[PDB]
Amino acid sequence: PIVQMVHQAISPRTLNAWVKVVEEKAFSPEVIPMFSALSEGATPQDLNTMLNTVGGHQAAMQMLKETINEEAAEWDRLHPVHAGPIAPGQMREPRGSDIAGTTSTLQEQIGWMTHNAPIPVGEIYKRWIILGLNKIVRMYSPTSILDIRQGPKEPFRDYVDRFYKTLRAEQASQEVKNWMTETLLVQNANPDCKTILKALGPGATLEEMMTACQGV
Amino acid sequence: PIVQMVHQAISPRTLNAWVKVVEEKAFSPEVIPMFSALSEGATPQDLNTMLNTVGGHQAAMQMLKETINEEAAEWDRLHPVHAGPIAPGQMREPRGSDIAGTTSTLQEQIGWMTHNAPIPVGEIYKRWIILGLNKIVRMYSPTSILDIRQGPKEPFRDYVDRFYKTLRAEQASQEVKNWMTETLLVQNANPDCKTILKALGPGATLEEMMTACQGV
Amino acid sequence: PIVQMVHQAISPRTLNAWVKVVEEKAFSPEVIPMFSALSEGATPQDLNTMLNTVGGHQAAMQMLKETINEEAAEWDRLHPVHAGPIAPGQMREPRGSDIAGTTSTLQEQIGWMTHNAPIPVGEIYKRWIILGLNKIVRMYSPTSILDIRQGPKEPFRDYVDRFYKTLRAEQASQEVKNWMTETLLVQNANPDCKTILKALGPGATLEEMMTACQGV
Amino acid sequence: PIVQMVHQAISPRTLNAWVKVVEEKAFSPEVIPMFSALSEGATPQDLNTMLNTVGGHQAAMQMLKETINEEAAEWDRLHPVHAGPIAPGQMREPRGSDIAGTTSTLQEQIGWMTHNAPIPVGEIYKRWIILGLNKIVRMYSPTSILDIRQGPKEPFRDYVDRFYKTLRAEQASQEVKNWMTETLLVQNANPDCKTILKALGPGATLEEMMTACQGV
Amino acid sequence: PIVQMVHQAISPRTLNAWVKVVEEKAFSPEVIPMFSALSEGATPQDLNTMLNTVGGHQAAMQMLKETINEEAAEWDRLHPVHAGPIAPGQMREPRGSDIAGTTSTLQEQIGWMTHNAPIPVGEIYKRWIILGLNKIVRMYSPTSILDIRQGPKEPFRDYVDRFYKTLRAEQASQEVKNWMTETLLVQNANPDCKTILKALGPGATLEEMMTACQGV
Amino acid sequence: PIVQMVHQAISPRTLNAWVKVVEEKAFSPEVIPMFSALSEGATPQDLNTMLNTVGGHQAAMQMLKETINEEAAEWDRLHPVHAGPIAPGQMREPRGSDIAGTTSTLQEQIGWMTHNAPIPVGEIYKRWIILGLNKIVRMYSPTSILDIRQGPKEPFRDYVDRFYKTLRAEQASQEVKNWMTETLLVQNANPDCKTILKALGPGATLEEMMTACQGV
Ligand SMILES: [Cl-]
Ligand SMILES: [Cl-]
Ligand SMILES: [Cl-]
Ligand SMILES: [Cl-]
Ligand SMILES: [Cl-]
Ligand SMILES: [Cl-]
Ligand SMILES: [Cl-]
Ligand SMILES: [Cl-]
Ligand SMILES: [Cl-]
Ligand SMILES: [Cl-]
Ligand SMILES: [Cl-]
Ligand SMILES: [Cl-]
Ligand SMILES: [Cl-]
Ligand SMILES: [Cl-]
Ligand SMILES: [Cl-]
Ligand SMILES: [Cl-]
Ligand SMILES: [Cl-]
Ligand SMILES: [Cl-]
Ligand SMILES: [Cl-]
Ligand SMILES: [Cl-]
Ligand SMILES: [Cl-]
Ligand SMILES: [Cl-]
Ligand SMILES: [Cl-]
Ligand SMILES: [Cl-]
Ligand SMILES: [Cl-]
Ligand SMILES: [Cl-]
Ligand SMILES: [Cl-]
Ligand SMILES: [Cl-]
Ligand SMILES: [Cl-]
Ligand SMILES: [Cl-]
Repeated sequence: PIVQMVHQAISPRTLNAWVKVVEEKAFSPEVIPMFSALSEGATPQDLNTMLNTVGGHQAAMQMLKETINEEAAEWDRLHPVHAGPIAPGQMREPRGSDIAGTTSTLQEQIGWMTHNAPIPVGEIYKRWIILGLNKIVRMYSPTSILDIRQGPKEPFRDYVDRFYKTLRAEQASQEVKNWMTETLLVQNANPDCKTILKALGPGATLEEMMTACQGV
Repeated sequence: PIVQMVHQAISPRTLNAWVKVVEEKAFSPEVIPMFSALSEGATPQDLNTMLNTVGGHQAAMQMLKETINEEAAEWDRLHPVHAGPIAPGQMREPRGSDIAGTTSTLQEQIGWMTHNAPIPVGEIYKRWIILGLNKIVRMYSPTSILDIRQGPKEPFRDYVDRFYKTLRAEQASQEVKNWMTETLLVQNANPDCKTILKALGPGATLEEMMTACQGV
Repeated sequence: PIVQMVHQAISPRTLNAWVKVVEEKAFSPEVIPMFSALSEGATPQDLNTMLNTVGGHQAAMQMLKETINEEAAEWDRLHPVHAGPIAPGQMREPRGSDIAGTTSTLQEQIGWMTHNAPIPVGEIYKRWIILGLNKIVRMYSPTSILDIRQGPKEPFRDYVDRFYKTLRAEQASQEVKNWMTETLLVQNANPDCKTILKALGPGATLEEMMTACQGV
Repeated sequence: PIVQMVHQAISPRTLNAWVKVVEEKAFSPEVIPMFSALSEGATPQDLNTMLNTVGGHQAAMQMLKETINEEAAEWDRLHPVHAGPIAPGQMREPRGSDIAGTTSTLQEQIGWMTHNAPIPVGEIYKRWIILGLNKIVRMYSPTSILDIRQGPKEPFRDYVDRFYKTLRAEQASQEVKNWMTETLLVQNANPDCKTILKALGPGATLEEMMTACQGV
Repeated sequence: PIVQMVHQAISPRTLNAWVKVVEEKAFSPEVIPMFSALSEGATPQDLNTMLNTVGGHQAAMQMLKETINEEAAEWDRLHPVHAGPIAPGQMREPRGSDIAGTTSTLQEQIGWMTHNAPIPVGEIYKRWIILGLNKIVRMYSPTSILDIRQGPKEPFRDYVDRFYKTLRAEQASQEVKNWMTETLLVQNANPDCKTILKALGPGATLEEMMTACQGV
Repeated sequence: PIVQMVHQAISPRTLNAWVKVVEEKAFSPEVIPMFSALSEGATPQDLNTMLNTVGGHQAAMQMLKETINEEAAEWDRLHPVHAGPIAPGQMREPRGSDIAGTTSTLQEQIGWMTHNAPIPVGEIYKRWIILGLNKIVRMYSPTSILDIRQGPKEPFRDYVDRFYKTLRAEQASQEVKNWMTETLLVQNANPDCKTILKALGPGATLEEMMTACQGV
């Protein structure tokens, strides 16, 4: 990583933490922020380091490769490189593969990240990676939000737990999520709680809904 | 975090400590100071990092989202943003979502936190988060202070333990807590200890009360 | 903590160490130095942090609260606050609650701790806390020094171990401790060792006493 | 290691991490980036340190020795040393054994790594080491990419996992890997999924192929 | 500790390491260097911290107290304090209790340790502590060097192990140790090895003696 | 240790790592680089610290003492000390015992290690220690290189593993090792592999030999 700005190598505890996260949690949504937390200030070299140390799950890692190549090709199309000798006071403009770390040295990445008018290649590559990771989290989610229904004896709290877990795995736009919250949550409750939630009103908070079905 | 003032990324041990705290202690009151201890000097990005890495408990995390949105709307109402181009020597005034970290970059948060006439967005957001966390601790408390009664064979120490545990989960105003201490504690003791505590006097310390029922 | 003088947040390993100490050792005397060791250079905020993270034992923590309030009231009586506007080059004088961290910000505590003519609020509050902790250690001690008697088959070393353990839990003045050492230790030994220790003389060291009853 | 540029010793956690990696993962491909991650900024002394601390696997370590000697002889052939006394403002040119750390002091390595017009002996030696490590990973791979065939009941995801694992162990040129991906993956699927993948088209992504055989 | 010179608090890992050392190894000789290793650069406050955190073994800790008081009284006798007001540019001369940390603040200890013409109170107190610790190691040693005899089937290596272990616990002067090595080691071997060692000669090394009885 | 140049105490993790290494691996060859890795930049005080903390194995530690005394006497013979008062701008020349840390303070060792025209006493003492450690590794090796023979069903890889393990324990000159490699390895293989290795040619690499007997 680079920290306030000086360069540093990725620590053993960071790398081992990421490896154990992938081992234990597979591709649960909370893996993605963890990743973003273990890669704060990372160069593309550190990100490739974290990705390459994953044993197994090679189908998902290959999908991530293809996503990264898509984003790199899009960056290349939007940022066409100009022909000409690089001036003494300048550094070359990065291609998509340079941002992915495969065609750029560590010194070039540091140069882009520190030089005035900064090109944050680490955060760009990081965004691409998180995009692919979200694709993988969605594809590996074993449930659909439409199938989450409260059991007749299920306490309301557990039903809300499952519901918002699956919803977190859905990863649709926030307006769609608001719609699912305002419709499916009360729609798919069990009769006892469903009646009370209907009696609450269309604009009640989650706190009011959970405290309304607490004794029930 | 930011430390004396320079910026730093949240450490692997900090994040893993928070995750394990949520795993083990659920929503016991002591979780809240622990959180505040693992987030000293945090930017809103670090706080969102700690919140997002929680797997499961998504009902509580959603309630926390709604509380944070309430506090953000209140901040927006009390701090109406002015229309105009931001001057070269200034930074824009933060909205509620900026303080929550969802509409502000890390550089903007650092800018607000370091610039003279400082706006401590991390401590504001931290206060909102602790507010919602207290709501969750209260809602998930399984006992009421009125139901804590000393058993006939229960040593006084254990009764006081349970009593002040539940009282810590009550989270009412301090005057109400003083009233509960001065009334319910002696009122709900077992006959043997209750008589002695009555003989002590209305203004005895907890040390005097516990040493009075020690042999008893 | 503040370290040579710059401010720092309490570390995850420190906090987890304190929590595990309270979990494992309850209120054994060695807990108190450990505490003082894990809080070297602490602001009142760090001390309140360490106290609040304790789950359970809420009777003892409440007793500690009452002791801290006693010491705070005494400080207020001895240091009556003067009425007047605080000058530009000065900081307000701290009340008892300010030293306890409940009515003072972190910046005010740092200000008192660093400014010339220093008011060490952290060490004052720390002294109050250690006072209450000693009260708790004494109240929770399950044995009296007068009941420690050597068994007929008990090796002298174990008897001395128990004796000075209980003595450490007694926490009377040092002259009283010297008296207990000079009287009860030989008085409550078993006949075999008691005779030899009588033959040693009234002014023998603990090394001489233990080596005198080593084979015996 | 050397870090931004000052010198440092290899940490206990780094060394123990490498040792445990070799113990647990043997010579799985993910060992190689891990190595490169635990050796970022290393002098040849640190690299020899990491190699020598490996207990057992001495056949592989000897093969690595022979590879390093090959690369050293090639460097010597391409960089013939000139006869003459080293000038006061200069340092001698490194031989192959100097880069391997066996004939150069730590001070000479630091001198080459820091002096302007830098000779990065640590990264050169590191490249040689990774070359030999790739040889060992290939030789110890127990499967060939041509033998990876999907079972009749095997979910497509697992088949892709095995396939790209073995492919990662193959370590042929990237064009050859592209050919294997475009031919063998669909060629060696089971009939059910093979038909659907044929119906997809010759230019479908891995995401489209896996989502096409998801229910199947 | 104080490190190159600035002051620092004793770390959680250091303290926990010392505690676990006392728990596991009791009073084996290797405890003493470990202590000296965990206390490098320590003020008397850090040393008292390490001593006080020991639970149990209070007989040994009391013996250590008495030894420290002996050394303190000797220091007081050899360094009689002069009567007079301390000058502005000076610090008072330390008594024995000041060196033991019981009558001196942390600031006074730092002052003595850093000021020119330095009084290393931490290393003096450390020497006293190691003296008492050696007394305890000797008293708690369960064997005498004269009783270490090689069994008829005991390999010579194990006999030498036991012998030099007990010898390390003896802690006599080095000339006495040389005598014990030159006499008792060969004297108390079993007949088979004893004859061969007699045939070696009076001035053979331990390597020659062990390789002479290796097959035997 | 001393690090780029300032002095530091040996860390708890370093010391515990060394102790656990000695506990687990006894005197396997890989212990020696580990030692050299845990002692990079060490003063003689740190090295004596690491040696003294070893419990048990006192025969080997005594042999190490005798080796260190041999090297010290040789240094004394080659560097005869001159009689005369040490000048204000100078430090005394070190004897053999000074380099071993037994007759020199930490300040004197730092002085020799930092002063221009440097005497690296830590690396000299370190070389002596590694010499004795190699003696111990050789003496405690339970096998001879001449007895390593491939079993009739033993895969060639395992045979090479054992062979180069024992060879690493032999620690003869590199030319002798080359001879053993070129003769004994093929000489002591089983008939099946031996014939093929004879058919390979006298100058084949270890990679070619192992891949020749891979299927066999
Ligand atoms: Cl790892
Ligand atoms: Cl994995
Ligand atoms: Cl998954
Ligand atoms: Cl890779
Ligand atoms: Cl579900
Ligand atoms: Cl984690
Ligand atoms: Cl959880
Ligand atoms: Cl809960
Ligand atoms: Cl998230
Ligand atoms: Cl209860
Ligand atoms: Cl914790
Ligand atoms: Cl607890
Ligand atoms: Cl207790
Ligand atoms: Cl609290
Ligand atoms: Cl007892
Ligand atoms: Cl290790
Ligand atoms: Cl291994
Ligand atoms: Cl392998
Ligand atoms: Cl080696
Ligand atoms: Cl397979
Ligand atoms: Cl501890
Ligand atoms: Cl203990
Ligand atoms: Cl012992
Ligand atoms: Cl104490
Ligand atoms: Cl023995
Ligand atoms: Cl240790
Ligand atoms: Cl050991
Ligand atoms: Cl061994
Ligand atoms: Cl020693
Ligand atoms: Cl073998």
